[PDB]
Amino acid sequence: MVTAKKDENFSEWYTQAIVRSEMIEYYDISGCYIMRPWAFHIWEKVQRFFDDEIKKMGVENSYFPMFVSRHKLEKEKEVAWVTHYGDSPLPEKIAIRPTSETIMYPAYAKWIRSHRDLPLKLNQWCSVVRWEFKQPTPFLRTREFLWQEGHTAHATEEEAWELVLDILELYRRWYEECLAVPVIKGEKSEGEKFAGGKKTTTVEAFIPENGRGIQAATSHLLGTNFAKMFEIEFEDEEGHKRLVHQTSWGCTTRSLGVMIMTHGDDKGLVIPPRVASVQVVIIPILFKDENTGEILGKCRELKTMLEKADIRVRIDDRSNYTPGWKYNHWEVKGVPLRLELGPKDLAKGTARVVRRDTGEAYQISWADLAPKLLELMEGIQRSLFEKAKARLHEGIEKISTFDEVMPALNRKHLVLAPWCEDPESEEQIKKETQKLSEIQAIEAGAMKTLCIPFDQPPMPEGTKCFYTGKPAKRWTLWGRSY
Amino acid sequence: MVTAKKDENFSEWYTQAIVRSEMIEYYDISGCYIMRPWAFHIWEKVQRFFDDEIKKMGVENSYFPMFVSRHKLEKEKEVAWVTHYGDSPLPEKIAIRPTSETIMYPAYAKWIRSHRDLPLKLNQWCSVVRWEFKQPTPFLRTREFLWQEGHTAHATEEEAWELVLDILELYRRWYEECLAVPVIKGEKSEGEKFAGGKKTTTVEAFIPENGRGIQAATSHLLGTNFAKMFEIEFEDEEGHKRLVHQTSWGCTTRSLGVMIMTHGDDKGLVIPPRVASVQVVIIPILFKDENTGEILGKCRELKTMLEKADIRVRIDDRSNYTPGWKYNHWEVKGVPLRLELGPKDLAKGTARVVRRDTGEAYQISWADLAPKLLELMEGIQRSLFEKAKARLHEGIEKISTFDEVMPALNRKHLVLAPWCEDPESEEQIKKETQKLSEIQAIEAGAMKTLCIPFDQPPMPEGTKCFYTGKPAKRWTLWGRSY
Ligand SMILES: Cc1cc(N2CC[C@@](CO)(C3CC3)C2=O)cc(C(=O)NCc2cc(F)cc(-c3cnn(C)c3)c2)n1
Ligand SMILES: Cc1cc(N2CC[C@@](CO)(C3CC3)C2=O)cc(C(=O)NCc2cc(F)cc(-c3cnn(C)c3)c2)n1
Ligand code: PRO
Ligand code: PRO
Ligand SMILES: O=S([O-])[O-]
Ligand SMILES: O=S([O-])[O-]
Ligand SMILES: [Cl-]
Ligand SMILES: [Cl-]
Ligand SMILES: [Cl-]
Ligand SMILES: [Cl-]
Ligand SMILES: [Cl-]
Ligand SMILES: [Cl-]
Ligand SMILES: [Cl-]
Ligand SMILES: [Cl-]
Ligand SMILES: [Cl-]
Ligand SMILES: [Cl-]
Ligand SMILES: [Cl-]
Ligand SMILES: [Cl-]
Ligand SMILES: [Cl-]
Ligand SMILES: [Cl-]
Ligand SMILES: [Cl-]
Ligand SMILES: [Cl-]
Ligand SMILES: [Cl-]
Ligand SMILES: [Cl-]
Ligand SMILES: [Cl-]
Ligand SMILES: [Cl-]
Ligand SMILES: [Cl-]
Ligand SMILES: [Cl-]
Ligand code: NA
Ligand code: NA
Repeated sequence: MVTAKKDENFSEWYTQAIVRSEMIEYYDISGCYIMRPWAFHIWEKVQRFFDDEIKKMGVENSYFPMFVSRHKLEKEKEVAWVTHYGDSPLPEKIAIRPTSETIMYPAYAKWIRSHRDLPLKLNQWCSVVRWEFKQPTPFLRTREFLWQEGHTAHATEEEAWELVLDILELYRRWYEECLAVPVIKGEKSEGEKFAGGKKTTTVEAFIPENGRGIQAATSHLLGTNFAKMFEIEFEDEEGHKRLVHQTSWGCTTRSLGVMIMTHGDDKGLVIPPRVASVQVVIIPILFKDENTGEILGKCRELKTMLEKADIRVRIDDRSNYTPGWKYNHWEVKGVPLRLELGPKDLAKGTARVVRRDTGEAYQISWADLAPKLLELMEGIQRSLFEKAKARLHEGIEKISTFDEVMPALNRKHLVLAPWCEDPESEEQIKKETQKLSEIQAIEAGAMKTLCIPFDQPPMPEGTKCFYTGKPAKRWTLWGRSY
Repeated sequence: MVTAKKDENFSEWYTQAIVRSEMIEYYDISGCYIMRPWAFHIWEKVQRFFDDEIKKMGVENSYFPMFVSRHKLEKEKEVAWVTHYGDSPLPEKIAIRPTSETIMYPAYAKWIRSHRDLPLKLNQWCSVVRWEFKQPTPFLRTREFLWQEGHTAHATEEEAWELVLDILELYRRWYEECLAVPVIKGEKSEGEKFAGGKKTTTVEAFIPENGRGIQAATSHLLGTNFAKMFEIEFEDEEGHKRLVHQTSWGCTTRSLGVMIMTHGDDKGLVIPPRVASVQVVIIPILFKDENTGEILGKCRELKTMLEKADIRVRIDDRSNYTPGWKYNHWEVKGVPLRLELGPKDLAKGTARVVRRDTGEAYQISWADLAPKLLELMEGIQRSLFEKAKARLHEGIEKISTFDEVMPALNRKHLVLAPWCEDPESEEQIKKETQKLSEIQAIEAGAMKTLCIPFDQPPMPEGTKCFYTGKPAKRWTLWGRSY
C-alpha cells in the first residue's frame, strides 16, 4: 500500500510507487537499479513497437562491442575506465561506451565505398554507462541504462534530415501512442545540442509536481562532422569522393520513469492499457459457502474468451488473500481493469469491471465483455493522454519579458518566450535564474532552454527578445530541467 | 567469393566465410568482434524462439546491472575491473559481470520469504565479459559475448532438477530444431562442472574439421550451495526456514559459430531455412532486349504470394550486377533457395529454383510455388541435420582401453570409453594425452571429458575403466575441445 501523497512529497511517492509495485530493486553500487519483471515487460512492449517501426524503414539491428580504445574515443575530443584484468594491468586502458559513435564510425568508414552502399541504417539495443557523481533518480537519471541507439549515413543532407524527423515522429508515438505521455517536438539550442552534431531535435516532456522539463528522447542531424573526423566517404557515379551525412538517435528506460510520474496517483502506478502486461485481472469472489469450482471455471472461460480478443488477462485465484487485499495489490501495480466475479454475477450472467484511472464500475454481460473491455481500454488510454495533455498546457506560461520568469518558475511552470537565440544570453539566463532561485530558497535551480518548438505560435513583427531586447527570432520553451 | 577449402585450411575458410558474408567485422580491441546484421538476424531468430519457449514456462525477463562490487563477487570465492571515472579514482573498484549469480542472488535473498514466493524464475538477455589473454575465435570464444542467463529458485531439489532438464531440452531444440546442429545431452564430470554448483548438464557439439568437441550450452543444478552462500531461505507453511534449490543456465552467440562450421561449404555459408533471414532470393534475368517491367512485376507478384505463406523473400533487381555475380553473392551469404525468373520462365508460367545445399534445380509452376518451396525448405533443414548427424556419429569411436585413445585422436575423433569417473584420473588423462600430442607434433593438445551422455550404451557387467582398470561406472565422451 502506497502512503506518500503525489502532490505532497513527490520523491517519496515515486519511490514507494516503483518499489511497492515490484518495478525496481536497489543495488549496492550507487546509481544502478535492478529492473524487475513488472517494469521490464513494459520495456519489452515499447521495444517491440519501436523495433517493428524502424524495421519498416530498413533499419537493421546489430551489436558493437561495449569497449572503446582511448585512441578511438579521444579521436573526437563521465566515462568508466577498465584498467585491469584481476591482477594484470591492461597495456592500454579501455573505456565502457557512454554512446557508440566512436565505436561504430570506424567500421562505417570501412563499409561505405560507393553511393550504392547508401543509405546505411543500423541500430542496436544495449546498455550504456554515464558515470556522474551526482545522486541518481530511478529510470530518469541512472549511471547504467538500457537504450536503443540508431546510426544512419546518407548521400545527402536532406535525406539524413528527413530520417531525423521520421525517427522523432516515432519517438513521439513511443511516448504518446504507447505510454500516453504528451511531448513537445523541438530543436535544441546551439548550447544544448549534441557535441559535434549539426542540429539536435528532441521530444520534451513535463513533470508538473516539480515543474521540470525532461528530454524524453533525441534525434541528431550529425551532418558531415563525424564523417570528417572518421573519413567516411562514398564515390558518386562520376568517381568523386564525398562525405556522408549522418544521424544518430536514442531513447532509454527514462521513458518508463516519465510514464510512471505522468499517470500514477495516490494509490500507486497507473499503466496505460497499450503497455500493461496485465490489462485485465480477474478476481473471483471465493466465499467458503459457495460453488468455488464453478466460479473458477467461469473465470477460466472468461479468460479464454478475452484472450481470443488479444486482451492480456491474469486470474488471481489465491485463497489466502481477501478480495480487498487483491484489489489494492493490483491497483498498486497499476493494472488498468479489474474484473470481479462471484455467485451473484454468475447467476445474472454478468461481471463487475472497475477501471483503475477513475474507479468507475460497470456491469457487463459476458457476451458483451470482450467488445466492451476493448472499448474501455481505448477510453482509458485516451483519457490518460488527454488529462496529461491538459496538465502540460496548463504548465506552460507564454511570456514576453524577463521579470515574468521567476513568478512563472515559482508556480512550477515552464515559460514560452520570444528569444533571439544568442548562446551567450542562454548562459546568462541560466546563471541569473540560478542566483534568483538560491536567494528565494534562503527565504523558505537554473532555468535552461528545453527546446525551440516546431509548432511556433504567431510572432508579431516587431517582437523583441524577452531577455536582451534584440529582435526575437523564435519562441523558445525554457524551464527547470532534469 | 570464398577461396580457402573447408577441408584444407579450416581457420582461413571460417574467417573468409564469416567476413565475406558480412557477418563479422574486426575491431581494434582484441577478442571482440562487431556482429553485423547478417549474423544478428540469426541471433534475433533463435532469441525469439527461446524467449517464447521460456515464457511458456513462467520465466520472466529482467535486467540486473553490469557491475558487481568486489565484496559481493568475492563472497563466493578473467574479470575486467573498472577503477577510474576519467581522472577520478573509484573508492572501491567494481567488476564487469562475467556471469550474474553474485549480482542477482542478494536480490533473491531479499525477495524470497515464503514458499508462496516460489518458484522464482528470471532470465536476462545481455552481454558478459570473460577476459582471457588467449587468442579469440569469432563466435566460439570471445572476450565479450551476447547471451541469455536464466536463474531459478525452487522449494525442492526435484523441482529444480526437472527445470534443469526442461531447459537442456530447449537448448537441444535451439541447436537441432532451429540451427540443424546435432548435439549430445550429458552430465559434466566433477572436475568440469560449474564452480559451486552441484551438477552441470550440457549439450555438446562436434567440429569434424579439427576433431574438437565444444560445449554448446549449459544448464546447472546449483542445489542449495548458492542458497547457503547468499542466505536464500523460505518458510514452509509450518514456519521452518529452509534453503531454496537453484538453477542457472546460459547460451551464447557461440551457437552461431557452431552453425556456420557445421553447414558451410567451399562456397561459403549455408544457413538452415528456419533461421535464414532471407529464405528465398528472387533474381530476375534482365536482358537489355526484354520487357523488364513485366519481369520485375511478376517477381513482385511472386514475392507477395510467397510472403502470404510466411516465406521470407528478397528480390535482387540490381541492374549493375550480372546474374552470375548475384548467384555467388547470395551463395556466399548462405541463402537457402534461389529463384530465377526470365522471359522463358514467364512464357511458360514457371520459375527455376536452386537449393543452396546440393545445387539441385527445380522447375515449378507459379501455382505450386508456395507449397513446393515450403516442402523444399523443410527438406533442406532435415537434410542439413541428418548429414551433420551422420558426421557426428562417424566422428565418435567407442573404445575399451587407453592405447586406443591416441590413434582415435589422430583421426580427429572423439572417444566413448567406460570410465570409473575418478577425478584424479581425468587430470592424469589430460596431462598424458597432452604430452603424447606434443611428442607427435615434433614428428610433424589435451583430451578432456566432454560429457557423460544421458544415452548410455549397454555396460557389460564386469567392464573395467579404460584408464585405471577399476570397475567402469559409465560411458564417458572424451576428446579435444574448445
Ligand atoms: C536514464 C538516463 C537517460 C539519459 N539520457 C541522456 C540522453 C537521452 C536524452 O533523451 C537519450 C539517450 C539520448 C537520455 O535518455 C541520461 C542519463 C544520465 O545522464 N545518467 C547519468 C547520471 C547518473 C546519475 F546517478 C545522476 C545523474 C545526474 C544527476 N543530476 N544530474 C544533472 C545528472 C546522471 N540517464
Ligand atoms: C563466446 C563464448 C562462450 C563461452 N561459453 C562458456 C559458457 C558457455 C558454455 O556453454 C555458455 C554460457 C554458458 C559458453 O557459451 C565462453 C567464452 C569464453 O570463454 N570467452 C573468453 C575467451 C576469450 C578469448 F579471446 C579466448 C578464449 C580462449 C582461448 N583459448 N581458450 C581455451 C579460451 C576465451 N566465449
Ligand atoms: O547519446 C546520444 O544522445 C546519441 C543518440 C544515441 C547515440 N548517441
Ligand atoms: O556461466 C554459466 O555457465 C552459468 C549459466 C548462465 C549463468 N551462469
Ligand atoms: O535487455 S535488452 O533490452 O538489451
Ligand atoms: O542485443 S540483445 O541480444 O541484448
Ligand atoms: Cl524525484
Ligand atoms: Cl527480448
Ligand atoms: Cl535543417
Ligand atoms: Cl496520440
Ligand atoms: Cl543531447
Ligand atoms: Cl497471480
Ligand atoms: Cl487489505
Ligand atoms: Cl462483485
Ligand atoms: Cl481511484
Ligand atoms: Cl521542422
Ligand atoms: Cl508549444
Ligand atoms: Cl578455427
Ligand atoms: Cl530485439
Ligand atoms: Cl540429480
Ligand atoms: Cl530434430
Ligand atoms: Cl561449465
Ligand atoms: Cl538487395
Ligand atoms: Cl561473377
Ligand atoms: Cl532461368
Ligand atoms: Cl553446391
Ligand atoms: Cl538423466
Ligand atoms: Cl552417444
Ligand atoms: Na521580430
Ligand atoms: Na562394471
